[PDB]
Amino acid sequence: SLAPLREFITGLSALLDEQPGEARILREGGALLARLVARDDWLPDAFAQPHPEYYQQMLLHCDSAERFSIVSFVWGPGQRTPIHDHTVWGLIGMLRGAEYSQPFVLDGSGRPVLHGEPTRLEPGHVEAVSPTVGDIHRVHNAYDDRVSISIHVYGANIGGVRRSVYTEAGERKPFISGYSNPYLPNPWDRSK
Ligand SMILES: [Fe+3]
Repeated sequence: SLAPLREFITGLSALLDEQPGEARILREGGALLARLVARDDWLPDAFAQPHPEYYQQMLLHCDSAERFSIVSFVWGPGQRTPIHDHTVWGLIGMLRGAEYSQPFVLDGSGRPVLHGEPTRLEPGHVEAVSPTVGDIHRVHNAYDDRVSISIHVYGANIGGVRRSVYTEAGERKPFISGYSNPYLPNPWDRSK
């Protein structure tokens, strides 16, 4: 039941064991994640509950060597992120509902400016971020009336990464996201 999550963890671990370049991580990791979010039959309800004020970032798994971490992002109705970056590679897989992602780039003085049209991420689909491919964005729930969920995989313990968020007026601030959950799931019991 949690087996798809275990299979993703061990599949991604095997991929990263090969010391791949980022481009291959995003592509072949992207396919691994799309397989995980293709069927919505594994995420326990406890990791899908929204918070009335804040979007939830629930850690599902962190790699011992901190090569990656997996998070359930639970969007309450109409919720959105600030503009922010990541500083490491990231893959976002849509599980439930949908989200819009808007790219930003920094201008001459380091302020974020709109870059292009936003994209809509649908269930089963995956999108990448990184310093290389485009790292700064704002994401929001495509729905103002229901919960959406995406599964995020980052090339570090994301809850510990020192990165940047932008204020509403467009100033840069240091940012460490942390996690909402004291408890992680247990996908490791192979006794049954
Ligand atoms: Fe992000």
